[PDB]
Amino acid sequence: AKGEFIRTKPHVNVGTIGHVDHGKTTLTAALTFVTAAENPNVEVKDYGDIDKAPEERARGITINTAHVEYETAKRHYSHVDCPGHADYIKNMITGAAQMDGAILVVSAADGPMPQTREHILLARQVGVPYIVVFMNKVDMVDDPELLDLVEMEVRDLLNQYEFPGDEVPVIRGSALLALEEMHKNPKTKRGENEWVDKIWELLDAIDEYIPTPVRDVDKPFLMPVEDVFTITGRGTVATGRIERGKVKVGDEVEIVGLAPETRKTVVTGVEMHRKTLQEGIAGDNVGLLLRGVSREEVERGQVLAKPGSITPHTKFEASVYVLKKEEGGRHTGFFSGYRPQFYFRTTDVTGVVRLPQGVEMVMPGDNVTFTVELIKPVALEEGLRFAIREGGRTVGAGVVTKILE
Ligand SMILES: Nc1nc2c(ncn2[C@@H]2O[C@H](COP(=O)(O)OP(=O)(O)NP(=O)(O)O)[C@@H](O)[C@H]2O)c(=O)[nH]1
Ligand SMILES: [Mg+2]
Repeated sequence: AKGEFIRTKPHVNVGTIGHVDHGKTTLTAALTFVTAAENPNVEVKDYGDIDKAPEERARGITINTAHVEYETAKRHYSHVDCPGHADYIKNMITGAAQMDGAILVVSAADGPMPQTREHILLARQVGVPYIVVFMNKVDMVDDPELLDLVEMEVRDLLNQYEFPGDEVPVIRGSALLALEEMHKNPKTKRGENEWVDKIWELLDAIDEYIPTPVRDVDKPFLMPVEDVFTITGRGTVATGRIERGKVKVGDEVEIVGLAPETRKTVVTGVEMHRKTLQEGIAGDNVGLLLRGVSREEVERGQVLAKPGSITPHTKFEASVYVLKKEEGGRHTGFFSGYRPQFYFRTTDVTGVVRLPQGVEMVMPGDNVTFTVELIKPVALEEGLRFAIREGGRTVGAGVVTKILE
């Protein structure tokens, strides 16, 4: 259960990306406190409410994406907070697959590090169109000469990957000190404190720089599944962001990828954050109670679709850019028969690279068209971006060009 969800404002999905320990979770937490001084309808989430898992506590990092909710005077936001650690890139990718825009967090003390670059590249391949930058940990850097160096480094870095690097907002602040003040005074408002106010600059930048997306409520329901868990009284919940269409309680949906046959079943509840909806609309980040299906039967990577709207595919043609050694790519070329991982939206699957009659070997830097045959069926579509990863690095970026099987 919970209270019922009211549609006051337009809804935008944002989230935090950036290298490990630079301050994504501290900012996410500072965002819920800051806005809750202006709106009573924001539940505040503290640092330890976000990295709450026993593993996260054990490693002292974020491992799981967390979703939190805040809103400004202008819109409603779901916010996804991803991991920075390299071990956990596939979690950053499924969290970025749900973003309409990202907040890249870079630490002023350190500047751009290897997962600042990798996160920019992956967020693009997974459909993130806009990026706002939060330069964090400015309380640690007195030399304002450094601040301008990092700011420019980050702009060059974004320009490299086809973002508007020169126009992007770059807000400078300290998330930890804005968070401490909101603790000392929970009602702190705009104007009172310099640090809280840079969190307000960031929120102003989100509101105005990241536009409310054109969503298709008139095309058939497609929802990429991000997570499944069981609510112990209710049943099995598949969570994700609704790419397009609508769900109502009572609708049937097929569970489409990663298995032999698809499955139909009935939607039995829709929830956004704590609250109930009777209907879920393109753009919503929802929980979807599924009837008569255990959490061992729906999984991350499948999509829920209006029945008969989509057919999973196995074999496609693609145009691929293979990263150079200097972007974190692999060092030596690869051959026909190469078996990396492929990432489309929230799904990841093994594929075999099949080079054309007359291409012996692909090298770092090569743009190239090969065929890939995946070891499981997956909802694909032409022009769908994807990423290739193997051995713990991103080795490629590509677009699906023609579905063959
Ligand atoms: N000096 C200082 N420390 C900060 C600031 N913001 C965050 N930190 C500190 O930096 C450490 C990491 O913050 P954290 O939010 O957990 O980083 P992360 O980017 O979320 N983590 P991961 O990549 O594992 O997700 C914490 O000890 C936090 O207190 C800041 O403005 N100044
Ligand atoms: Mg974190």
